[PDB]
Amino acid sequence: MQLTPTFYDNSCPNVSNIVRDTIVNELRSDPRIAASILRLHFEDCFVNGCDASILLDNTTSFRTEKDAFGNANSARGFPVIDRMKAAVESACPRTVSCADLLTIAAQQSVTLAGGPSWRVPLGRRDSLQAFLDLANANLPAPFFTLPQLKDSFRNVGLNRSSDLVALSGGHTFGKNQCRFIMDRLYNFSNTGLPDPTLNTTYLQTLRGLCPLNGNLSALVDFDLRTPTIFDNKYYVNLEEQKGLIQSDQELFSSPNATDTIPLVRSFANSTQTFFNAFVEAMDRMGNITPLTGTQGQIRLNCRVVNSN
Ligand code: HEM
Ligand SMILES: O=C(NO)c1ccccc1
Ligand SMILES: [Ca+2]
Ligand SMILES: [Ca+2]
Repeated sequence: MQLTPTFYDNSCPNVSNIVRDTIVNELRSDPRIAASILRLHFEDCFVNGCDASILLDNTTSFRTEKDAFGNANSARGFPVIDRMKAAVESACPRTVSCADLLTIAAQQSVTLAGGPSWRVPLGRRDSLQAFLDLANANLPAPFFTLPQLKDSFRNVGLNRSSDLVALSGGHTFGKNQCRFIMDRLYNFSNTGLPDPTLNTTYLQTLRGLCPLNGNLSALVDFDLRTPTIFDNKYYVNLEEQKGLIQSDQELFSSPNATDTIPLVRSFANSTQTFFNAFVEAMDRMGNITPLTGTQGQIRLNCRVVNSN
């Protein structure tokens, strides 16, 4: 069955607004919630498709993807998802899936943060289990080379250059832990020297935030220009060698960036072009092997599988 943005138009016409209201309220106390939620959707989609598998807690028949490298002590916003689900279950009992709810949340988070607005295709259902081993192998790492980032995306069906470059724009807001850039700052690639593609003046600033013996969990803004605004500032930074993580700067400085550089240049000088590409990439990502029809279920509680 094909996903459609009109899926809940009759069964729960107000799910969108309920989701938005929840985020709007949380934003007051947590300015970063919008970035965390968009990332939860991405982490979900890349492991067995967008089926809300990342939301499941540990059970005795399978381990949680929340423990996966990249997710453990990194992913967040779960109790917020719990709140959205409860509000929606009240208005529309057993109607909206966690997988679809997380998809709308990601979209509203982008819009609320100043990004484009669009109706995401819906109709996805929830998985009956989590896949930790798959997560540990399918999620791209910050130390990946351009070709490795490409293999990683092609692996789940996103075999276009615009997919990698456009979705990477998700790093236009949010934070990153010092621990993930330490090598770029003090000993890159076992050379005892910092990454040569890192702006030297910016390297000073970064070394100040992430001292060699400091707190590895200290957070740093992904986008030094507009840290919380969803815009194309992320691509401008790359052009100045100010991409925060290796996988970031590689889109512009890697010797394999022949096909990505033109897209960086383009997105950096046109918000409309970037937003179009982002919406198109997002919908494509939201379409990775989804459960539909009778497959999977509609979780009452996103943290656990329905007993029946
Ligand atoms: C190209 C491969 C990618 C790599 C290697 C990667 C790596 C990372 C890393 C290292 C962090 C920080 C983790 C932490 O400090 O706890 C992170 C955070 C984040 N990523 Fe990515 N990422 C990738 C793709 C994406 C995509 C496609 C999106 C989705 C649009 C995305 C959205 C985000 C957001 C918004 C955050 C910050 C979340 C928060 O502040 O809570 N990432 N990513
Ligand atoms: O966000 C990640 N993958 O999408 C990630 C983050 C840190 C380490 C490994 C992977
Ligand atoms: Ca999943
Ligand atoms: Ca920004």
